[PDB]
Amino acid sequence: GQKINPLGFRLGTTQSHYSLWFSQPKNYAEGLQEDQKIRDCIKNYVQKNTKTSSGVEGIARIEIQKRIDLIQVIIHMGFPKLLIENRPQGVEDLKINVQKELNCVNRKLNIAITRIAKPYGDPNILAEFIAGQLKSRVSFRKAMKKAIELTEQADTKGIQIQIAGRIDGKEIARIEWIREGRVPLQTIRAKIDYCAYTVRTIYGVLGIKIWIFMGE
Amino acid sequence: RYWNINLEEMMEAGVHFGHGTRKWNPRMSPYISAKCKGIHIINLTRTARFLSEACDLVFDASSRGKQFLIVGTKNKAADSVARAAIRARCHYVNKKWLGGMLTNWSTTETRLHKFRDLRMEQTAGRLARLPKRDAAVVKRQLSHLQTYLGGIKYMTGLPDIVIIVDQQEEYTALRECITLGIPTICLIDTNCNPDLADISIPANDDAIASIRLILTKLVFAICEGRSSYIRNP
Amino acid sequence: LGNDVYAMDSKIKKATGFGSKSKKEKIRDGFEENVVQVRRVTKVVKGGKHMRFRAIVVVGDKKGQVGVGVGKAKEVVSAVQKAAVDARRNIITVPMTKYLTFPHRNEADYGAARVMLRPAAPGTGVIAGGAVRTVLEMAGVENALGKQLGSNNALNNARATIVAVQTMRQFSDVARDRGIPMEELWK
RNA sequence: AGGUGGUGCAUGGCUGUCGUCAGCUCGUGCCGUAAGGUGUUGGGUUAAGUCCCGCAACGAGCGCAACCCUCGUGUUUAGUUGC
RNA sequence: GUUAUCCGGAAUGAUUGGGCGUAAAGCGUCUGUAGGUGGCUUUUUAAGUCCGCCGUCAAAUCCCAGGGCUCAACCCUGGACAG
Ligand SMILES: [Mg+2]
Ligand SMILES: [Mg+2]
Ligand SMILES: [Mg+2]
Ligand SMILES: [Mg+2]
Ligand SMILES: [Mg+2]
Ligand SMILES: [Mg+2]
Ligand SMILES: [Mg+2]
Ligand SMILES: [Mg+2]
Ligand SMILES: [Mg+2]
Ligand SMILES: [Mg+2]
Ligand SMILES: [Mg+2]
Ligand SMILES: [Mg+2]
Ligand SMILES: [Mg+2]
Ligand SMILES: [Mg+2]
Ligand SMILES: [Mg+2]
Ligand SMILES: [Mg+2]
Ligand SMILES: [Mg+2]
Ligand SMILES: [Mg+2]
Ligand SMILES: [Mg+2]
Ligand SMILES: [Mg+2]
Ligand SMILES: [Mg+2]
Ligand SMILES: [Mg+2]
Ligand SMILES: [Mg+2]
Ligand SMILES: [Mg+2]
Ligand SMILES: [Mg+2]
Ligand SMILES: [Mg+2]
Ligand SMILES: [Mg+2]
Ligand SMILES: [Mg+2]
Ligand SMILES: [Mg+2]
Ligand SMILES: [Mg+2]
Ligand SMILES: [Mg+2]
Ligand SMILES: [Mg+2]
Ligand SMILES: [Mg+2]
Ligand SMILES: [Mg+2]
Repeated sequence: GQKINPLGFRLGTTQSHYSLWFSQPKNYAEGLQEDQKIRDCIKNYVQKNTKTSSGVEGIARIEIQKRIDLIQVIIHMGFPKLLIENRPQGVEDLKINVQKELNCVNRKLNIAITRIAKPYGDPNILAEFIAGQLKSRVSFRKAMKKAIELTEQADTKGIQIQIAGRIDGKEIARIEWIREGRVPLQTIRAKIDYCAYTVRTIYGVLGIKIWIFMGE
Repeated sequence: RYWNINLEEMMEAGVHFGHGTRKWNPRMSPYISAKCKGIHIINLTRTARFLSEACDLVFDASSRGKQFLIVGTKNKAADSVARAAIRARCHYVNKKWLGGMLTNWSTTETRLHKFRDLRMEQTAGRLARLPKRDAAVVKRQLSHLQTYLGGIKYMTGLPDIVIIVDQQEEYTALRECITLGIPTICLIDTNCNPDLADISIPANDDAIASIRLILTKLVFAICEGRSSYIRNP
Repeated sequence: LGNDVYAMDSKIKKATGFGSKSKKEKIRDGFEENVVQVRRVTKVVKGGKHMRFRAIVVVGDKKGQVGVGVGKAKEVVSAVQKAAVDARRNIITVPMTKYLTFPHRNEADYGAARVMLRPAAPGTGVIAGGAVRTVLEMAGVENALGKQLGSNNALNNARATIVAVQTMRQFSDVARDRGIPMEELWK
């Protein structure tokens, strides 16, 4: 059967929103469009500028808070050694482009990068990791178990990892999943970080879903 | 070293008799002695040699520092075992015996972890801040955990000597100690096979008096051996 | 009497959690595991075929200590591992001769597997079939003749081999049993 | 470049369905040469593998229930544009 | 390399070395002729059996020990277990 994105299930209980703004119903469509444009930009830039310098760049999430004056972007990021160490620091170099995109009329932009302490207590980062290893034609067993290890030494109470597609390039697709510790998906009180990710292989697409249970 | 035994005291406490001749195991035919009124009468000159060797190895094993369990699950033998184990300062099983206590250690020990958390809970007085269902439930946990883990709750690690009452009913203890490489010092009535224990003492089943006699002899051996291991380490 | 919380947290710190402590301790046991057989057994449920792997595995030091074990799991690796443990707790010792061979000629019977072992001259190597040969090789027996008669099943033949080399009586012990000096039986 | 051209039997995502049916399993141990079993069965009781007794099994996990929204009763507080 | 022939592996015709309750296999049940095996003790005989000695079982081949063709294959000398 189908479950609900455990993100969406708890909204306004144990999980905040990402875009924190408000708009009158007409402007709502426009504003949403703007958020999409800058999320697009900021993902593209970081992808191209970090994967040229050969590193694993966690982009954990993008929080956007619109105020009448200044629109502020907070990047939750796992390893900003790639973004900070380059000479044109990501702050300014992105500030210029992201402010090219939305508008500068009545709105100026502020970029603030946040270091998420434990990178492997976040699903999104971890799934980018497995995506890297499976893009390397490492067997999925090894990748799964490495992820499990890194994470359970990274302080996690429970985790469930699913990988679906043509596995090892074999002709008939399948679904392989591992549950570890304790992961209630039905308990609304439980803090649950979910993430979905997609990979492009020689053999076509591969999906990864990850559940992380941080406690109540 | 010597111990306290004579034909007269073993005649007193009523060790020499055992169950009816319809019920017997002929596997015990070598060391039995007579048969009276369809009630078997077991050899006491074997009983004294086995009880002597048993108290001797019990003394050596107490003196070297090894740890002791005692078992019987009966109604009378349970009231006798709590006091035998308190008098020798040892580990006991009186109430219902759980399968896997010895053989499966890991889960038994996690069961002990949570029983310890329960013992801290109940004395802390934090069971008064709960709904009535929560206190009744935590009290189920307590009742059970006390029944099964009551006498072993001190012990950490695998017990290397086990002492047993009436191996007929005690089958799982015998199996588990046969499996793990542990010696059994056990009471035999006319119905039980002398395979299942390392040192099997011919004894009585029905009598509280035989239980008390042989168990007090043995707990006295464990007590003097307890003086010798209080000295040697 | 010290407090209950600190001493029970001492037995809690002395028995380590299985989620915070990773495992490879095995090569410190001084043993080597050899996978004899990997099979896919099946339980069937209303959904479909529920697939497992059965692994038959023997362990030895190649020094005169050997054992067999059998395990079952969803993955190859895990069953291998279980097999390893089950073997380690089942283990025994093969009587050897100065030249690394058997005391004498012996048969064995387990299920429909029958096994024939006989001693060899040094330099003949181990000649036998899969189960028997891996068992004997892992025991460290250098020169041995063997043939499994009766059935072919790997597992049973392993167990039969163990039954064989377990009943083997070394000369010192038959001297002691019979109550007769070694040199008298030598002749 | 572009393709709403082929292939959902090459796939991801997403959904329906059996069915909001009460099931599905795992770890350690024990029984069986083994596939497997037991736990999960027996006596009760539930809307429920819900829960309690007994039992070579002891525990856990995902399910159920609960934690969420809305409608029912009261109290404190806030009074415009509503009273 | 392929095909043919034979032994092997085959304990798959089994003396060494298998089976016959349900897998192939116990005559429907008895009576009994040939045939095969047959209790204990003492003596006899010596047909089997056992040990020693002799005759022979041709040479070539196989086995062991040397010798000869540069080596080997091949040839030559001497000798013998089996049975
Ligand atoms: Mg599903
Ligand atoms: Mg047979
Ligand atoms: Mg064969
Ligand atoms: Mg194209
Ligand atoms: Mg179709
Ligand atoms: Mg199991
Ligand atoms: Mg077994
Ligand atoms: Mg039960
Ligand atoms: Mg079921
Ligand atoms: Mg079952
Ligand atoms: Mg059943
Ligand atoms: Mg009923
Ligand atoms: Mg229902
Ligand atoms: Mg049962
Ligand atoms: Mg439940
Ligand atoms: Mg209302
Ligand atoms: Mg040719
Ligand atoms: Mg043949
Ligand atoms: Mg044939
Ligand atoms: Mg046959
Ligand atoms: Mg038929
Ligand atoms: Mg038939
Ligand atoms: Mg008939
Ligand atoms: Mg017939
Ligand atoms: Mg006829
Ligand atoms: Mg006749
Ligand atoms: Mg006749
Ligand atoms: Mg005759
Ligand atoms: Mg005769
Ligand atoms: Mg000739
Ligand atoms: Mg030659
Ligand atoms: Mg030459
Ligand atoms: Mg010649
Ligand atoms: Mg001759």
